[PDB]
Amino acid sequence: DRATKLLTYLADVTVNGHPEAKDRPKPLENAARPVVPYANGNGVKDGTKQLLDTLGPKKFGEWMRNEKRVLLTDTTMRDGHQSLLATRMRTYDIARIAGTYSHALPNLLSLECWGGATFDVSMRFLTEDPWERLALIREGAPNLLLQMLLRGANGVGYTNYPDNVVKYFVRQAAKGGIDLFRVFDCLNWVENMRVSMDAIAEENKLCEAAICYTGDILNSARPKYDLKYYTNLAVELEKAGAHIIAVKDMAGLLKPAAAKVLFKALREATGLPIHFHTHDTSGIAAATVLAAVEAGVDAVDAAMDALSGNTSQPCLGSIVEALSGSERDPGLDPAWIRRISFYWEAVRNQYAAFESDLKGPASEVYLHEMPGGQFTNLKEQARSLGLETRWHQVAQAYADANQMFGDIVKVTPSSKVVGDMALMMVSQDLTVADVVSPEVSFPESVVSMLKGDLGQPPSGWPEALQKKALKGEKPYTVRPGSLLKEADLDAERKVIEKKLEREVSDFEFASYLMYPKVFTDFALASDTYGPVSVLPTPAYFYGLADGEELFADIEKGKTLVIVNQAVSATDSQGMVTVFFELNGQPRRIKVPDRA
Amino acid sequence: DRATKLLTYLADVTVNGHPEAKDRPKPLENARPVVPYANNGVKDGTKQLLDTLGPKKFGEWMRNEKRVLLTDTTMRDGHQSLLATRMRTYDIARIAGTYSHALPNLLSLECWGGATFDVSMRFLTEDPWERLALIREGAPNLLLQMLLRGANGVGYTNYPDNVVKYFVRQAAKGGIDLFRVFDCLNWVENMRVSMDAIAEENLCEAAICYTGDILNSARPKYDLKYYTNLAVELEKAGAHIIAVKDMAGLLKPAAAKVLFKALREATGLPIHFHTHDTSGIAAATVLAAVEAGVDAVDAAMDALSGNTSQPCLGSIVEALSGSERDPGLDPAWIRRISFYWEAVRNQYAAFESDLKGPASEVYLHEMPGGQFTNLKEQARSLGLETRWHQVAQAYADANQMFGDIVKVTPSSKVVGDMALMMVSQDLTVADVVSPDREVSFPESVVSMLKGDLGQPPSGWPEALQKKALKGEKPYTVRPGSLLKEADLDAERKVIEKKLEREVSDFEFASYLMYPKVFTDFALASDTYGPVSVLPTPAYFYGLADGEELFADIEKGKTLVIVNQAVSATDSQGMVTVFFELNGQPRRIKVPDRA
Amino acid sequence: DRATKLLTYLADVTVNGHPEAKDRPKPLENRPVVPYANGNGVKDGTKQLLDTLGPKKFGEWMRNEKRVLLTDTTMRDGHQSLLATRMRTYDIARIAGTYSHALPNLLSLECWGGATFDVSMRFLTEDPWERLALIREGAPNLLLQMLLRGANGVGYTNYPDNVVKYFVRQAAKGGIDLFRVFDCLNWVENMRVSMDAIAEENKLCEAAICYTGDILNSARPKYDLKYYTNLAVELEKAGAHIIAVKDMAGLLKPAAAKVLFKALREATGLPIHFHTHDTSGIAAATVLAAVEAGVDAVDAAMDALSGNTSQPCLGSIVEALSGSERDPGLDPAWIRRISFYWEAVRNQYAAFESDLKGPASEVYLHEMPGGQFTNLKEQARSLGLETRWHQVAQAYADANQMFGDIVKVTPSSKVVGDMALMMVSQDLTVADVVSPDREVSFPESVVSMLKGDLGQPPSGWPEALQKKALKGEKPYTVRPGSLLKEADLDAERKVIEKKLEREVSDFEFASYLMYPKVFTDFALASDTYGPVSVLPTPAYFYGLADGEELFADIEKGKTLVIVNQAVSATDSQGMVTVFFELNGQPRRIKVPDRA
Ligand SMILES: [Cl-]
Ligand SMILES: [Zn+2]
Ligand SMILES: [Zn+2]
Ligand SMILES: [Zn+2]
Repeated sequence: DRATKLLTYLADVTVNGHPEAKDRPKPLENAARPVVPYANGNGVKDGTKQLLDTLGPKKFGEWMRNEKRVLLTDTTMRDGHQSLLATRMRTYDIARIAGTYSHALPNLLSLECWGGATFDVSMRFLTEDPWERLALIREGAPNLLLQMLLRGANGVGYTNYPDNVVKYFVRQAAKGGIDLFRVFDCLNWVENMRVSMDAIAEENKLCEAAICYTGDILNSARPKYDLKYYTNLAVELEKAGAHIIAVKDMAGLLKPAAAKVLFKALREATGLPIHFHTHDTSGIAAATVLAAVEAGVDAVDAAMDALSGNTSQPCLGSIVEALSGSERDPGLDPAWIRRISFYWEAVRNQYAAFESDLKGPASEVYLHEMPGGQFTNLKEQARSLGLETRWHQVAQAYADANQMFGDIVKVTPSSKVVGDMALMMVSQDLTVADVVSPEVSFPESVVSMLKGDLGQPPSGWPEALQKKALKGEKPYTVRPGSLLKEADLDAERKVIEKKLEREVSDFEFASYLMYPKVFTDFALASDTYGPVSVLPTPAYFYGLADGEELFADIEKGKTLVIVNQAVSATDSQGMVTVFFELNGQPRRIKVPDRA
Repeated sequence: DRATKLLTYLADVTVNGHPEAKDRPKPLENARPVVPYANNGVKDGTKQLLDTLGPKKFGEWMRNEKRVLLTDTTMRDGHQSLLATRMRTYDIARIAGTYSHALPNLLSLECWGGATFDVSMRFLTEDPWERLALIREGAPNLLLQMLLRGANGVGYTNYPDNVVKYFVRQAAKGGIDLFRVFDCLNWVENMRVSMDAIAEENLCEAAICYTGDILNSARPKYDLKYYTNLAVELEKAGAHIIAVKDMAGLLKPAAAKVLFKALREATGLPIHFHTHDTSGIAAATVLAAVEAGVDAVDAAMDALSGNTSQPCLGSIVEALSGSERDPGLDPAWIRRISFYWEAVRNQYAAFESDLKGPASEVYLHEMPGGQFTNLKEQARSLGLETRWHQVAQAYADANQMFGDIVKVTPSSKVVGDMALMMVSQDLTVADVVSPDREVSFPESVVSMLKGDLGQPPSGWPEALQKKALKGEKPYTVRPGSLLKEADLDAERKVIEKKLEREVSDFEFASYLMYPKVFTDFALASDTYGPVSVLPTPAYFYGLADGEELFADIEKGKTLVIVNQAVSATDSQGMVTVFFELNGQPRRIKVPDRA
Repeated sequence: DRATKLLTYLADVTVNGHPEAKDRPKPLENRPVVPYANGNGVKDGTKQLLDTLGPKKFGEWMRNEKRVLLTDTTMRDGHQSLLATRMRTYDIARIAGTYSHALPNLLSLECWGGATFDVSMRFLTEDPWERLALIREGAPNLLLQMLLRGANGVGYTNYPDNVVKYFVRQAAKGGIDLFRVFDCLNWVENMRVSMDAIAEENKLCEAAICYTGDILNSARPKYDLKYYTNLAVELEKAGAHIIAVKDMAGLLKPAAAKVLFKALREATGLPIHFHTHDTSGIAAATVLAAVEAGVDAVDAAMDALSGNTSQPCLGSIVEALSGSERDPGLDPAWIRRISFYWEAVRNQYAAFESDLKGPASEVYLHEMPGGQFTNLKEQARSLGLETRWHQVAQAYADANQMFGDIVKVTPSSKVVGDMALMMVSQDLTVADVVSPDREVSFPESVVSMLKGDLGQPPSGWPEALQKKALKGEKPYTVRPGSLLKEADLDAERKVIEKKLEREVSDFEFASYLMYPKVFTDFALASDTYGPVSVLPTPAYFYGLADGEELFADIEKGKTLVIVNQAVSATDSQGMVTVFFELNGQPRRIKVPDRA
């Protein structure tokens, strides 16, 4: 019955295709399967996971601070594909390489592999459990820290949630396998980060408080975000119990000359170690990383070569090659970086359907300040609205919109707000002057932000815009969550357990709390189709070719051999019959003809 | 009759397609590049300066200039790396004025030499001279820069000295101000003839090609002293500018800080830095070079930057903005020009490679940015697509076997051929040089080892050379020194009789470099007319049924052409295209090549 | 402008196809050639004789003639049965001279009336008068024969007497020498007006008695020998110059011929003319019997359009008679040559071929006219009754009997058709149809017949059926035309002439009177498209192939050379442009894209 379920899924995608791939491009028919590198044989040298375990978070931080080598964080398992491949990368390909990281690059600080779009996308678009993924990575790399990006007021959700819910998620994330939480707030508002950070500490894990970088500190024309801005925030975040301070350059804006300044300054402002995350949209982020290294930053992020560049992180292989031999040499085998990268390359070719059209670096990023992770996404949305040939006007509108909102920090989900605004502005051919003129029906998201739902920026919201937009509704300036009733967690669990006619795990409950509808759908899908996550990627998105033989591991130990022998015409009752051979035995599966 | 000829070409590509595009991808059916509306006359720039100061003194001016000077490679190295050099005069010339008006403070435009000379005739049916002339006319305030191949010129082989000398005279007359001359084995003796010619024509940018790693004591062959000595040698040989041509994109930031401090101490000449962004960090190196005092650096427009190209011009500039060494270039204008190039690029969908981003692997194979895609496609051809990384490894091993050489055109082709065979025939280095395995080496490898591409500092590996040369005695003198001076008058009579007409000096120059390509091109020109005047889509794809086109045959005069209908193929194997030219019916018959 | 018009027609058919051919079969992708004739002038024939003798004395001449006289139906009844009357003037006119030169001994050419008049305008965009005129010009030594419908003329309804009269005057002026007038219910009182008109035009009045039932079957006494002989004596008294036996359904069996013809010759001094159809596959036997028994003149179609629902084979009936006392005296090699032409002509009309595969004795059961048979079969398929065709046939027999055993020919046969079809569709028996229960809504045509519109049969209409069908309306039994007001011919001409904004010819007016709407439409078509009739048949139905060269004669002498050089894609204004070369000169014609 687990196999029967799988056979049904396979029968379905074989006959109807996967909705996410049905009309996008296919992978080159050649299709050289990704091969996990054969590893030497030895056991695993202890790494940071062991260290944090022995030292606790406060003392681990002090260890990073004092470490001479630069520490590296690989974002391939998360930010890399979230930017390049619409986060569509599957547990099957991610889990399979965790052990090779463990054995080959034990000196890595952490693996960014959870949070961001992954939580929601995995259930919604890949029919797989984000928890199962974390568990598998954990099991494969028990010597490295596992890192997530955590969204502060939302957690990993899409809305605001009562505090106990955020608190509950964090406890589960920790239990689940996460060691290092990079928590950020879209308006860099410390008051809105407190609940989160407290929760991370209470779980005795690493609280990496992030300051989001925007504007230009070396540009006196734009004083709103100067050096003092960040250093103060660092002091504030330290006082709020951070173990690590992080500079989250979501749009890839930090320029090398600024890095030299910003990182000298931050190390002087706080005893806490500093962690630098950036994006390579400019095509110069590596310069910035290296500057930050030279200027004494403690840890930086990079992606594997085969998923680096552009809206991703800059190239991990080359940053390492640059640092090799130097006093701050990170101590990582390039042959191994290369071999893992080749794996990633082969893995990537499977995801052809989710490649964007971006051709290379763009200094335009310094104008629009679109997050690397929003860029493609907003471009596709622009095509949707029939604006493909005005994309640069969209970009300009975004810049203008930003300034109109008072020059805000643009990241999830504030950057979505500016997006929506820009798109409307071009569609409806409205200027800023037009927008704030004394009739516009503003986007739901803009109304919401201005009401106060995404928090408050340092100088508040522009009075005039806000009045016009809110159209009567009185705006608030307290912490958004402070106004939401504490959730009755027991009743809300009863709700899901009745709907699914069974008990759920704490993790499943956590998922439900963040994404009630997506989770519900996924649970139902699961009951129907079985543990589809065990299928290799091609089979998952494309089913099986006529004649094709597939090996699929249903339950560790047990391997099913499945052959697509034949596919019937569509019968009077609208059904197609796929003729399989499961482990040498005939099986006939009926699925509906969805066409 | 010029119109009749164009109508024939259009009719032919409409019915048969262009061979270069017929089976590659098409551009998104949506779609045109629009030249930015510019505000004034043109502020004087470097072209004026060189005119007043001469080359020696111009160099001194660069040396003393505080701002960093920028060279745009978009018109040459950018598309040679990204689009198989298939970029057309039509799109290149149209923007030259916008450069002239909008970015006058630019040092130069790299827009000639390299693959462009040969590819433009061979694959684009256009005169490389007409192109240079048009750029010249559009940007009379900027220096025009070419990459010149030293012993070959722009050719594919070695040539007698007078022939090299002749080309350079014409190149200068043609409009080129700045010659970046290089030699594939960094052999100064092999550069001398070229440099002397450039000087005789009154800017000689002598290039040292960067390879290995100076800050790696494990690889001493190419240490700091290597380069500084070459600089002192090249200065003594009459260079006006010293250039670091990092063809493979190997120079790492920590090395830039060292190398550029050292070079400026080694020579009074100004330094010019060219690199490729294969690593995905070349921008870091550029900026390092700028901080360490380099005089001038190369970058491509954003829309044609990255990867095997130059690093992003737009962002390097944004990074330097506000700093003491600020290059002084309007970013809004950089962005706007880039937007044009982006729209220009989408036309060339057929020539896009599959390369997805940065690769630190570059530090292993050391393949020039400009050879990389090309060698990958060749690898697929030989059915090795799925062993590309073994090809890369073989290339690294081959390099070492040849004694660790400088790999650039055409030495890099030699290592390429070698690696490919090695993988095909499943041979190790041990195998290649075994006294037991009969190996038939590539023509190119036999040639290099005989001495045809010159001599590396430590000569050729005795054992390999003996086995490869298979009897033939090798030489170590300068290759050109052995070629008989060409009787330029007789050789001109040859082409002029064959083409049944006089040729211009530039045409003769073309013929000398590429006898067969030129011949073909001339013949094509007589048949098809000035195809270069056609916009890019029309050129590669003809006209759609019903489609209206505007084409400017002779500046002033504009033709309006409509494809009204296309016949079935007749008994005599011909298709008839029904045009409307300026409101008059015209019927053009072309053969059905299918 | 005549040429421009033709070019437009050619452009239109080329791009849109002909509606009548667009979806039927095409002819084999692999031209008819008019036989080269010796070179002599034309021997005088019957046309000269009638001219010299007048109609009364011409008949006496036929009576006394020893050879059997032949009438070729290929130009009319042949293709009306086999090809839905779709045969074009172009093909018909071209051979008329070959008849004239090669078979001068022929009595007549049936080439007008029946379906031809109406179909030629409606489906072939051509003037039936232009045709008659062209035939006349080609064969000035043979009699031209029409089948004239008595009460209708050539129309589809009843008309006032003056109108009938007017048509006949024109018909005669047009070129017709021999009128075979018939009445669907064999009602002489309904023929009188017509016959009187023919005589007043000093032309041959062939009065037809329609054959039905079986004279040698005592089980069916309604139509016995006395029936026909009396009719003959009646029609002789009514001024006929010739009696004709019109066996529309091909019912007359040989044994009966021997009897009926002996008898008729004894009943009247007038000469007898025998028309039949070969649906039984034995009509030739009956013809030959009629000859042996002394009939004066018989009908046959050319070999290539003979058999089945057509006339029996002219070639073979002649070969049979060759050498005998009554030998018709016609060159068989010439019959064969003309027949080969018809064969090549026929392949052009592939679109109009039926699916009939050969003889059917079933004809003795349903008594469907040869000319109605395919037509009713196609209509049956329309109504979704393809697989019940034999039930249809049976219903027709039953319906006939229900109506009291009527003579089934145009348009009474149409009435029986309509009844049968409903009977099968609605699954009603005769008992059902006449039940004082089942509420039946009878066909308009059945209501009409029973009211009295198609005249009165010898024994009147069945009381019970008539009451039920007429649903209140009082029925009449006077002559239908007698109740129609004499038409004010002058006003009615003003009507057409204003509508067409021009004078019309008498012939045109005649056409209008018979078929107001069809003619109107044709006149408008003519203004648009020019003399399309001059175009060869393939070109007419199918336009011109890419590259194809065509010769068309616009005005005798002048020949146009037309080449289809190219065809454009459809432009924004929905138009397609065809590129012609007319006599060496470029021409561009725009037609709408009807698809
Ligand atoms: Cl009508
Ligand atoms: Zn990021
Ligand atoms: Zn280059
Ligand atoms: Zn008949």
